[PDB]
Amino acid sequence: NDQPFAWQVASLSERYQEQFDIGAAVEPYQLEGRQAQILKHHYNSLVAENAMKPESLQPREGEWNWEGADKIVEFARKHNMELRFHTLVWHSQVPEWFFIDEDGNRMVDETDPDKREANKQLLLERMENHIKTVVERYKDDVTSWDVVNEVIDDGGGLRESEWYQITGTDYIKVAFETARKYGGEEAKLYINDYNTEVPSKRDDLYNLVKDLLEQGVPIDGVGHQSHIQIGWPSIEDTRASFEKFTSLGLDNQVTELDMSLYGWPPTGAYTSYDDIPAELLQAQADRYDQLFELYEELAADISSVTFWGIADNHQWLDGRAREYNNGVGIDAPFVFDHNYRVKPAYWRIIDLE
Ligand SMILES: [Ca+2]
Repeated sequence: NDQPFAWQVASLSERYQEQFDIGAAVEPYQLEGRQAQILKHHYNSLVAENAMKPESLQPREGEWNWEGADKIVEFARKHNMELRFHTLVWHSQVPEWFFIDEDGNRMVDETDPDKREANKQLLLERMENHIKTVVERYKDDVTSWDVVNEVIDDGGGLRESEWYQITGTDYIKVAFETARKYGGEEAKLYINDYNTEVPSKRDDLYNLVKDLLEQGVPIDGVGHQSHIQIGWPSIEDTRASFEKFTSLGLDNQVTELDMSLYGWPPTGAYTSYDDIPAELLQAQADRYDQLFELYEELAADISSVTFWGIADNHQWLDGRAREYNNGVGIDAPFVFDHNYRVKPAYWRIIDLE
């Protein structure tokens, strides 16, 4: 017999009901058919893969695009699901209008110090109003806010995005302050990043959050994107990362979990699914077994575990595979395959501890 479909097997969220919520990143067109069936049965938390990015919501000043985001919000509400917000501030694909001064010129080019100070206040003003408008619309349904995303540099220190070039660290402080102001004391505010398991980047995130917390900035938790691989990162470095942020009184959430079949870069990717050798899917299952064993071990310190997709037929790792294999290649990062059939990894995370 073939592996059963995802809608034919025991629920993931139910299995982790006493541990932490189980979430999925979705697009609005996934809220129908088999994917909607899978979400209802297996997940109790949602995040928008793309519909609530800054570029999606306010592509130009005062021009709001709520409809895709509102769908996702309604779906969460009417199925009693938690809802993460991705994301309030992010260097990736930020609408260019944010960093254009009053005359139409680029703030990053400005050389006069007094004018650079004016541009900083203008940008912080635009950021505050973006946050205030979105938080005021969605605070009733959002249960975790990714306030800023990917502000640490892989090379060490802070990422020198336009946000940092123009405002220093002030965009981060003002972002959390504004989300707290309009979200209320009950809003849960997160800083999200990837490779939080790499000790040097972990330590830079820790020292940023520690300094900001000492200055009264309201940060409730750390989001660990957890874009991981079969062989990397180690269970030990993941454990050490969660422990370090818990020691500051912060919550931990796994926010964008997916496990590539390949290393970094994903060279040698398979071209079709049926070419993936069984041994490799089983290596993925063994890795997921260990990872979710660690999550349950640390469950008191993790509120939510979200996968960056539902099933292997829609995910961003395919594009990365093609990038490094001359425009051909697929990946298979989830516990439900491209046909929605359970994978070995599903069986290794549904079973009892
Ligand atoms: Ca297991």
